[PDB]
Amino acid sequence: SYELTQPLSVSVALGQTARITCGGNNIGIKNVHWYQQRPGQAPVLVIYTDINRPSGIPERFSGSNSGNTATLIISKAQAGDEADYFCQVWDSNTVVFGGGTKLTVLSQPKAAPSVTLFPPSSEELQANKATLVCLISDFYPGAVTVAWKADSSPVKAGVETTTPSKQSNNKYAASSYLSLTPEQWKSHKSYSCQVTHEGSTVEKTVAPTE
Amino acid sequence: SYELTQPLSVSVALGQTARITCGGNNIGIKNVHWYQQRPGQAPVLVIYTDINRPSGIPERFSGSNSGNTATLIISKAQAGDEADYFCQVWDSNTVVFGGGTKLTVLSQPKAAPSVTLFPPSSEELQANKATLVCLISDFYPGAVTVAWKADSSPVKAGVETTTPSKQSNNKYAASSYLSLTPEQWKSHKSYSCQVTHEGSTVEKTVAPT
Amino acid sequence: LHLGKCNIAGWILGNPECESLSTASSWSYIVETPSSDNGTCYPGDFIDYEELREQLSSVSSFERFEIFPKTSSWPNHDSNKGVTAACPHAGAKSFYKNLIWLVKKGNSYPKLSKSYINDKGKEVLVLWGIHHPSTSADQQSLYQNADTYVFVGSSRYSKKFKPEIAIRPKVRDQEGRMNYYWTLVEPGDKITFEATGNLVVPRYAFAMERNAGSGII
Amino acid sequence: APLHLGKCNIAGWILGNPECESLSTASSWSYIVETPSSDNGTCYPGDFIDYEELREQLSSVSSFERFEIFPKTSSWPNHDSNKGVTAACPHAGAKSFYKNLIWLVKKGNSYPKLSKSYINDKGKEVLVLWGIHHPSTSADQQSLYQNADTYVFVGSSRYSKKFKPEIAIRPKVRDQEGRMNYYWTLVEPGDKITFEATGNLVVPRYAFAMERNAGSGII
Amino acid sequence: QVTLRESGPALVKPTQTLTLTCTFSGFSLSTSGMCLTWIRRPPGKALEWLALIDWDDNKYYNTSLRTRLTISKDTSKNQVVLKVTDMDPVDTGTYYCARMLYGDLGGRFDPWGQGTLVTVSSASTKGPSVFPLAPSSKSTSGGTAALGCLVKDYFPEPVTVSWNSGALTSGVHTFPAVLQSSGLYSLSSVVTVPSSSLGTQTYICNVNHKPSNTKVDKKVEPKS
Amino acid sequence: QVTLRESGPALVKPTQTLTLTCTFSGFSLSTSGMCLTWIRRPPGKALEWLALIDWDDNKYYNTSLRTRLTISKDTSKNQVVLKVTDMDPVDTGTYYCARMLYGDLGGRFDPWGQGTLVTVSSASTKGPSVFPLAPSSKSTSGGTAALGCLVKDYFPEPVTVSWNSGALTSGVHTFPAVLQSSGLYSLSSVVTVPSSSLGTQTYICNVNHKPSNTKVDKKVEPKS
Ligand SMILES: *[C@@H]1O[C@H](CO)[C@@H](O[C@@H]2O[C@H](CO)[C@@H](O[C@H]3O[C@H](CO)[C@@H](O)[C@H](O)[C@@H]3O)[C@H](O)[C@H]2NC(C)=O)[C@H](O)[C@H]1NC(C)=O
Ligand SMILES: *[C@@H]1O[C@H](CO)[C@@H](O[C@@H]2O[C@H](CO)[C@@H](O)[C@H](O)[C@H]2NC(C)=O)[C@H](O)[C@H]1NC(C)=O
Ligand SMILES: *[C@@H]1O[C@H](CO)[C@@H](O)[C@H](O)[C@H]1NC(C)=O
Repeated sequence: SYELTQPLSVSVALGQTARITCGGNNIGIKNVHWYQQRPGQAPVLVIYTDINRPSGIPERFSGSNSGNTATLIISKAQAGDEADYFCQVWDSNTVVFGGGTKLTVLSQPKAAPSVTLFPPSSEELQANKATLVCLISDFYPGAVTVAWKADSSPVKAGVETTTPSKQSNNKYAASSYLSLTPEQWKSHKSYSCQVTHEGSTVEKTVAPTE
Repeated sequence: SYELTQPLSVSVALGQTARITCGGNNIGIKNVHWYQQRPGQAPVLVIYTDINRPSGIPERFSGSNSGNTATLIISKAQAGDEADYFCQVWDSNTVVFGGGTKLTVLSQPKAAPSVTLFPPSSEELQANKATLVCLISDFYPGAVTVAWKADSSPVKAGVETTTPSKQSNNKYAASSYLSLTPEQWKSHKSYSCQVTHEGSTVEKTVAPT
Repeated sequence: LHLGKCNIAGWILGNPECESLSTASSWSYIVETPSSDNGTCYPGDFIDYEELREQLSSVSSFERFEIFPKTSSWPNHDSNKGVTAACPHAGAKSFYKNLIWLVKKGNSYPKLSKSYINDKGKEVLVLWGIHHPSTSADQQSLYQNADTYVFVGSSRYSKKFKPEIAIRPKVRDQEGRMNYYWTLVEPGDKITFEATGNLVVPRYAFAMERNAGSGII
Repeated sequence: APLHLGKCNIAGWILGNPECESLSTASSWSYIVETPSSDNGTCYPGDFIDYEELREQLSSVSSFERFEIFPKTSSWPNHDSNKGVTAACPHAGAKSFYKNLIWLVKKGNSYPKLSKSYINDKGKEVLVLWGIHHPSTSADQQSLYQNADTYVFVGSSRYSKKFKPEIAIRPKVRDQEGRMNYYWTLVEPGDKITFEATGNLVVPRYAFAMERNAGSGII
Repeated sequence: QVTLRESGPALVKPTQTLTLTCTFSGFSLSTSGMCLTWIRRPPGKALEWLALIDWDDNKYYNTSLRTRLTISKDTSKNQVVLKVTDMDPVDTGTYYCARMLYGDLGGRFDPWGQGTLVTVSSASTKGPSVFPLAPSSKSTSGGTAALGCLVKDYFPEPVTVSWNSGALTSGVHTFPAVLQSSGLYSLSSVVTVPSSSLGTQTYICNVNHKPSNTKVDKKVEPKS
Repeated sequence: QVTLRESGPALVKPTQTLTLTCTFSGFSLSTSGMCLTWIRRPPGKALEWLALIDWDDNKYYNTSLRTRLTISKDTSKNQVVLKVTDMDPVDTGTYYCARMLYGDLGGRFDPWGQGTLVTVSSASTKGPSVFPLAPSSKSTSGGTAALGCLVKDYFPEPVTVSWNSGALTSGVHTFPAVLQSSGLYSLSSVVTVPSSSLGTQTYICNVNHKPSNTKVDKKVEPKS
């Protein structure tokens, strides 16, 4: 019935004030609540009935509501404020959510990824399997490319790489896997994982023996 | 204003049920209160808001209210119930009293009067005055007649007789005074007060001594 | 059923105009008038009216019974005085048929304590009220005690009531108020009333068996 | 001419119903004209106690001045005076409240015991008004005033009453299932009025020092 | 226990102002629903309401007599005052002070004071001459004797008579006064006492005519 | 404190019935204004409300999905159960349990449960294979060394990974899983530990794949 409307995304620079608008006909005379959902976490109530702030919510969170538009206001935007923000009301004795707004904080500083490469475990080799693990963490922005090398040859199939995800420290982490046969892993002199991030290259290499 | 209407008098036989009405336009939705005023005493609330009975009021007092008529019911009517009864409402920021109703209890038993008569005190004689006090009490009904006598001559000068009034035992008391000069008092052989009540006569006589 | 010019509250409480009716035993919905003249004759606010509106929307078995007989349930109090001008019936003061306005008996309003166990094999609807007098004079005149309380308690309900003495705006020649509450008593449960005044006790209850869904028209 | 209000009644005028102007206050008047049962009066649902008596006390007045008895910014440092807004009292589309009352809410997770007092130094009787909020559910009681079993007490030389709020779902009126009762009193000069509450109190922001006259009513 | 008392039987000249003071106890006027009222009853005449004051200092009046009535409560102590301007002889009667209980229950009066007699006349006051009535055992009595006091020629009413400063009440009968042709009042009060108590006990009648501020203690003893 | 716990990550086949159970504490569902609500979030879509139960046992449902939802309060055990029949692949997502506070404030959710992952698929459940990642020091800043665990080839999500039965959280980094081309999932968890502890302190990664009811404790010891 009642239709709440939000923008699909909002962007702000570090330290600036973010404003997320919730649209609705005569919404000012209705109790609007705001919820935040950080990447892969449970939602949290940041603002209830328009302007109220629960305990523990930082004071840079505020709200307003008049006419046809309610607003969530985040002053001094921090890297940890990036999340999805939803507005919700009670109309006709029903719950009504908004489409949600994706808040991206611009101007964040870049961070170089730390790369760790593990060779196939001796226990896995006994299972007639072999998996190379390339763990990449602590980088921003979340855009990296990964290349695998056999000696100095490119490795095509058997490569599984994740999309980067936000860490607790607001940086990104990624993982790439290379599945080999135990005979392939013992056949080549070395294997390498190449991680390119923002025009910088980090390559790590492992070799087989006890 | 708002009109409350009661009958002037209501009479009931002894031991029967009396009903005093209080008329008012749509008075059934109004809060009526009844007050009893026995002769010589202050009013007392006997029934408030239509039906309720305060403490100490005897159980024979009851009340009803409906339509255009409020009513005060006194079952087993007793002689002590002879009084004036007033209905009252608080309406439009104004008290409103009814005209009142004198309730009489018919068929009350008769009582013979006790007649006490005092001669003029020595001190009043010294004041060149002399008065005879004839005291009549404990009789019913209220009607009595008093006749004074000098020796045997029936006097008619200097006599003041009260109107009999209800005393606390629901009977009547009265008094009569004969004003004389000291010379008149000592002149005659005696003086008599003669009270007639319900065909019977009591006579008492004092003498200058 | 269809209840003419009465509302749910006045019908379940039993307003003098809605009147003691034979009524049916089962219904699926209820037809009300948008605005009804005879609701709550004494001024007040019916608590959880919307909750009770939906519980009574669809009923398969409905039987009213005298939970607390007017004659013998209240020996220590006065059960034959609780009438008001706000609830008139044919030119005279009256009251709800299912509720009794208990008043003191002489110069004493002893502590009230009455209980009822649900032996009807189905949930029973009980309703009562707390009178908030207009002035301290009415508090002393009605219930003698100045500082009173009401406690209604079952295994599924528990609340204490503290009446407030105040002069509300005059409505139907009343400056006091009277709220009305209600609870359902599961079979086997025991509802218990405990008060020292201001209690409008129940006279008639309603053993019922509800159904799912339905509303009001 | 005396007073005149128009769209509002005395209740909406004395309380500060945001739809009636609160500042068109003539210093004196002999009688009052208004619409008694008005659209804009007590916007949040409830009952105005002793309302008919207050009308007579305000019918004929020789001197009438309003003043901030409890400054909003400084009188309540341990409570929240900026969150007290409701949809039942709307203004320019947003929610609002009475201009002369402040709906106090807990500050964080605490509603410490409130105790505020004022001494009458205006040289005349001061009209003081305050409200008592009755939430609809115990969840509202914990969200607004934190504490569960609260009480309000207002004391003076000429008045004394303790308020126990009742938490109950009253029928939805102006989008509110809770109620709020409004009270008032007159403080003689030199007398001290005291407020003592652990919740549910709608504190006064503006009082009215006044000098009354004899007679008059309402038209 | 509630107590309502009026302020002295009065004699008021025509066109003068009557002032009645009601002192009360057992309850407070500031209590919600408490009022104090003056209600008079003239000879003949139904009950007539005058003025009322409630717990909030509001004042209501007999609208037919509004211009003459003024009711107020003493800021000090529990007292109420009623002022009635230019009194007429028709304003003669008993004036009662009564508490009125107000509520949605109706507006009723309980309790009532004992009432005070107000007499509007130009005749001026006159103290009473008190003569003893020597004890007697002839009319009525048994082992008892009857002594009394003659209260003669006073105006206006009433006079209050007691015996032994109120220590003697059993067997006392004060008769209603007679209005003599002179326009004055006269009454008699008697008491039946054991005939063996004459000589062994002193009997004093206490007459008090407050309008003249005359109070007499007449010693009644047997004439030897 | 107030607590809401959802009941176990579930793999449901298409057209089967999902049954979720929320357990709560720190408050009573019978207190006025207390409700319990099921809210889900499909991947790539906003929060969608499912059902609600209030202190008066009244039940409210997403009108669009009313025919499939069934909410109830299990008596005695402080548990509300959600039944969703005809589960389809679009019903995949995280299902949250949230207390809703109702009053004149306007009905809001606080707190939320941490959510349970519900997967609707016809595929077969597969427990993971766990391989130790022996410690190396090529990328650890101090004496510290990096040892880990490879949780490979399981379906569906999720798995939990702890170290030393939870007695080790400092320096632990569990990377999100990879959806392999085979349709299965794989993830790794590493922990940076001091080098001196190597050989003298046992490090055991604890893997638990609830959907397959499989739990593997893997001791990661250094290469020798
Ligand atoms: C307000 O005070 C009034 C007196 O100033 C009083 O008026 C009295 O009312 C009666 C009628 O009830 C008047 O007249 C009646 O005279 C004989 C008397 O028995 C009746 O039979 C007649 O019907 C006639 O109506 C009195 O004369 C009058 N009292 C006076 C003049 O002293 C009002 O009753 C008072 N109002 C209230 C509410 O008490
Ligand atoms: C009730 O459930 C339905 C799904 O059956 C929801 O409807 C869709 O909700 C998503 C948001 O996750 C929207 O992107 C779609 O456009 C909705 N489709 C339709 C046809 O409405 C619905 O939102 C749920 N109700 C609430 C209050 O969330
Ligand atoms: C004033 O009245 C209007 C209708 O005339 C109503 O919509 C509004 O809510 C009222 N506001 C207040 C503050 O009373």
